[PDB]
Amino acid sequence: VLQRRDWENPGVTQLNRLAAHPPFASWRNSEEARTDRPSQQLRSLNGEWRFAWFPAPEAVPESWLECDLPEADTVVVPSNWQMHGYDAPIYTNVTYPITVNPPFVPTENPTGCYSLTFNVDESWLQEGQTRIIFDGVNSAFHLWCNGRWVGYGQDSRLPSEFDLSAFLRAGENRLAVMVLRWSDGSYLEDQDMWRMSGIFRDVSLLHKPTTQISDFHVATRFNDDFSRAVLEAEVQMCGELRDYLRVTVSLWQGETQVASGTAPFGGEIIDERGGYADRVTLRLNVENPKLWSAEIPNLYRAVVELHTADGTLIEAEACDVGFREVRIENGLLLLNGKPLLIRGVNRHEHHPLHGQVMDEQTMVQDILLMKQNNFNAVRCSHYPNHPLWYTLCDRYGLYVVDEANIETHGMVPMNRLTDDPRWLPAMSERVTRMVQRDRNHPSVIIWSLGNESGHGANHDALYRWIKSVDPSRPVQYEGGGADTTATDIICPMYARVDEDQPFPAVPKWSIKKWLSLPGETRPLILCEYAHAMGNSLGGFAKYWQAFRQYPRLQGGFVWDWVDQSLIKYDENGNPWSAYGGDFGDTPNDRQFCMNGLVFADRTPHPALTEAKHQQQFFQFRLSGQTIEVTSEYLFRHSDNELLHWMVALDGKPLASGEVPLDVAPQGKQLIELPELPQPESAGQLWLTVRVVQPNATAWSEAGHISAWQQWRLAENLSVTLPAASHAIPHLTTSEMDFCIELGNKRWQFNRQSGFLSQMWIGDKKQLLTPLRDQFTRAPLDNDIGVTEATRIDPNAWVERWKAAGHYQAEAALLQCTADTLADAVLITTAHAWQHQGKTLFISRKTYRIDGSGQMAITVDVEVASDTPHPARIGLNCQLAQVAERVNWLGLGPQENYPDRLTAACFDRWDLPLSDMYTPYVFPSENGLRCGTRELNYGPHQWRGDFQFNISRYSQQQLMETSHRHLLHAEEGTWLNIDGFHMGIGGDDSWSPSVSAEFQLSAGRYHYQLVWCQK
Amino acid sequence: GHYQAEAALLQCTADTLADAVLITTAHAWQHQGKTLFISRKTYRIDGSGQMAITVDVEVASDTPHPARIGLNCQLAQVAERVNWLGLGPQENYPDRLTAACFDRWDLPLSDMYTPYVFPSENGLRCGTRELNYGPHQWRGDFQFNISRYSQQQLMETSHRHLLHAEEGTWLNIDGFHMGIGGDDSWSPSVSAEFQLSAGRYHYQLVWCQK
Ligand SMILES: CC(C)S[C@@H]1O[C@H](CO)[C@H](O)[C@H](O)[C@H]1O
Ligand SMILES: [Mg+2]
Ligand SMILES: [Mg+2]
Ligand code: NA
Ligand code: NA
Ligand code: NA
Ligand code: NA
Repeated sequence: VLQRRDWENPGVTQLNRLAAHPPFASWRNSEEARTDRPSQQLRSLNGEWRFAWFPAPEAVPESWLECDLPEADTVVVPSNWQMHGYDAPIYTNVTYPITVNPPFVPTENPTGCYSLTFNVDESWLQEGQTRIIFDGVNSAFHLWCNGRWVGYGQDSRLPSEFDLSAFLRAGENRLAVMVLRWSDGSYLEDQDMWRMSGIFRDVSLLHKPTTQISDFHVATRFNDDFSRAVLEAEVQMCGELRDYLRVTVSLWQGETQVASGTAPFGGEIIDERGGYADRVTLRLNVENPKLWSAEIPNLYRAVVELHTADGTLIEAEACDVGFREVRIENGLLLLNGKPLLIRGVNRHEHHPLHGQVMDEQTMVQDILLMKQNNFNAVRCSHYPNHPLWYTLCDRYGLYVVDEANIETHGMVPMNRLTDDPRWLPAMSERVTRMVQRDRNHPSVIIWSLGNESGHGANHDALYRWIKSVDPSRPVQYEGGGADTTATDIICPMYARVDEDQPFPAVPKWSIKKWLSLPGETRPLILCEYAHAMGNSLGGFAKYWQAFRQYPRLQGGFVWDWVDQSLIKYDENGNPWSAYGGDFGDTPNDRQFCMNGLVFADRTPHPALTEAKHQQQFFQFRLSGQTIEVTSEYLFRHSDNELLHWMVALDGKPLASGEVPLDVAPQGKQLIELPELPQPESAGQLWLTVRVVQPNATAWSEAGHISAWQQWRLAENLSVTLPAASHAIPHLTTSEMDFCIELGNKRWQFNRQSGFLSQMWIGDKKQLLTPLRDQFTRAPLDNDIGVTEATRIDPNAWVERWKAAGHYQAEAALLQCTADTLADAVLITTAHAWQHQGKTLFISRKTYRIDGSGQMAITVDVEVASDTPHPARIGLNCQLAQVAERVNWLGLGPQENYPDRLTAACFDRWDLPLSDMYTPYVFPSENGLRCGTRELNYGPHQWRGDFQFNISRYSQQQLMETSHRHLLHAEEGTWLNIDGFHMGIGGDDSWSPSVSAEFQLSAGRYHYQLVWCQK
Repeated sequence: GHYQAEAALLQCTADTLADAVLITTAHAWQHQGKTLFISRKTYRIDGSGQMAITVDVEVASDTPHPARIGLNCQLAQVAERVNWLGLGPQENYPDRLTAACFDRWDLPLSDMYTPYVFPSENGLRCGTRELNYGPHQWRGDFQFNISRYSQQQLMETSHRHLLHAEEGTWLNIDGFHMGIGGDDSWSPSVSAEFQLSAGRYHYQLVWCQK
């Protein structure tokens, strides 16, 4: 066993492991099978096991086989032993966490010894078969029962089952499991995620009778209009064949039995030697089947009864059946004859406290949030999931891409193993045993051959295997250029909408271009797009405009759902979010483990609302007073929807109403708005519509908003000249300052710096740091990319800004004058920002302080055309006051940026100061709000047309601090007011991704602000 | 009412600074009670004889995007040559300027007019940083056309041969000019990125004599 290193042999992936099959429970009562109640024949060993850690399997004491080690501790199972602290979890993206020397792994190979002492009743051993099921063991294990070696298993993400019948005794038994962290299986498990280990999914014991249902497959086929279906059920048995044996497959809609078939064993002739005597195929007619989709997840219950002709039950198995057809026709992916639009997300199995152990609550939380945010699909990135996931997807309604546990990203080249026939056996089992397990789940609509393993001949073989075995689902795979002979769907990752990326051998064409390449006919659905790392999803709207305009652009899966951050604790025992390198793990890929739409605790990032808005199922158009509503449902009518509409003048409500929605799938409804009264006062009328769900569903609460849109209506421009003031501001001059006085107010301009350095209301300072131009931002993850101090990526935005001296450019004064006017004082300034003799930016300003106390600031900036376009053009200052609330007229309520503001609505928003900061785990520029006409904070009011963020954290602190938990609130409030701000990008996070129309390239910029007190 | 809108003065003030005079104006263009455009300008005249013009325009969001945002006047001078640092030498528009090259161009006045058989706005040059004509020089970042025909005559005249040189020279200087389109000529064809929809517009000029 130590002799024979099976964990270093890709030719050995298991020993004595039983055949894979769909979920079993071996009910002995038909009614219990029908209702899906617990089964007495299926026991959970999810309790406290004994555990001990060793640096290598050579260090495991032989005594551990027969007896418990006193050194061992008592730990919860399922678990990852890294989450218990026995050794460290490693975060690496591409580079393998071990030396690349297949089939070999390190001699120092962390070994987890699990054991359990448990009871078996005599009744389980008198007759029949007792098997143990390990749903998940990472990454390879040897199993012993009562001292005796049972078997061995690889593949971390599929159940391993072993017959214990001959090993057990009635009463006290002991299981011993030696789990190896590293194996030859690790070479095929190089997914971009925390590398962990252990018995991390359910362990169970299953009792089956000797004469048993050993396998069953459910197929549903349809006539052209889906008014007729045949359910075909192939059922296999093990045990001794007998003439009196029968199978009954019955189909149920709730408590109504809809169809039933009974036959003895003995299939039709197959070839010259006969048929399968151990198999039967039952076929049931179903008239006007209720069809399954993510829109309406209609399910039936199939009960599979093995019994005698006279009617004694032997055992029953069961599954949920969803009637649906998935096919590709004329280059379109069809579900029930209708072209899908995939509103998808990739989802890793990750919990911040429990690692890679999944639980029902977290699973359900995820589904609810997904459906609540207009997602209809999920990709199992990048392995078969916990078996309950598929059940939940079946029941709530989500389309699933089921993906084999094969990723060889770190090989050179990427297909070095997948093109090697010696690795085909190992690969084949990871595909075959997934299909055998999951093939009865209606939620699974597409099979995937794995991820980032290049394109090798093994892919082509395994592609064809699934096509033979299961014609009911398309097979996709992205490796080796996303349009190879091993995929039914063009499935690129991070291909852009309009921009080609012509990498040699594996180009990523513009998705619109890819579709029409000579000879290309297939549908395109991105397996990964819109990399949601930190402040991201810039340009998301561009994808959806394209998905909606192009039939064959059928959507994609966002990368990804949830940040893979883990909880650590400080000296005060306070929790914080950790990423790569925070466990002494090295090499690592730092914050790249965090790419989620939600935080690890399932709190949303601002990007989620942008995804919800773009993935809406109702589209809107306005013509005069008529709203046109178009449904993008393919199957359901809008029978739990009403349209609320509201017209407001600069945030002030003027009229509202509601109209029920009554839209056929793909249909249109016209809504004529009543005559709206004219406003007296100036300003812009805005129309906002919202789709509300009056009733609760299985996935949402009463009053849930599923869609919205906004339009500008009439605008009445202000022509009224403000009331003339009788006071006139007084200018006081010193060598160091221009001071302006008006009533209880004072303004101070430093003549050496050229900036407003202080402001007084009554006697009190308003500024802690003078008002100064700013052209930089604390860099986003998209700005940073894959650059490092030891290995600069000169193409990354941050590195371009640094090398050009944007971050260390010092303001030099060119002009500072003061003129007294009739009813105002005018300060005129000019500055140059230079780096090593090169003039980067020029800023020319006037400040006009009139008798009404208002300060008008006009700013005109020049940006050298050959310097990298700047992150922002605006001002910043540190205010002295900390106020409770922030009130603004502009886009909100949530964080929004120029290329991620479609979700935001224009209105009057009022939030606590803390909501104006986004707690990204890796800190950066954040909390900006665009299209803002008025900002209110304490006694201050700023007016104009600007973008702003406001918080207790300076841009400097944000860029200097690598974790949110190390941030400290600074004195006062940092205000950044921008005339212009660069896009955030996110098409990917390892190359510049900000689109040209969102780069600040205009050369000359102008903005104006009015600063006053209310 | 774009063609018949009349200016209504909102503000006209003068200020003496240390080495300059500043004129501040604001106008509203209106049609039937509706305000289409607001123009706020400053004119800063210094000791060097330069007049700096700042222009800030508001366009009502429910009025159709205007063809241009600029200034015009009829100059008394008739000069032989037009000299400019900008895109040329030929007529060019925002959606048709890729062929034009940035350089120093010098043409006879009649080359700054394009004799389309059916007369319309014509002879614009974009991306112009400096324009010279007779005793005048304009600097900034603007589009212009210059000819002996007013926009009014061009629009009222159906055939090129019926046009007559007006007294002096008509100068149109635009901070912004709408695309010309052409995908077809029977439905609107100016693409959205070339429509003047920004709502608020800024441009600046310096008028002087060399
Ligand atoms: C060139 C590398 C950045 S590969 C890139 O890394 C990402 C990091 O989140 C994801 O894992 C993507 O799937 C992968 O293609
Ligand atoms: Mg092996
Ligand atoms: Mg990878
Ligand atoms: Na489409
Ligand atoms: Na990642
Ligand atoms: Na930082
Ligand atoms: Na004409």
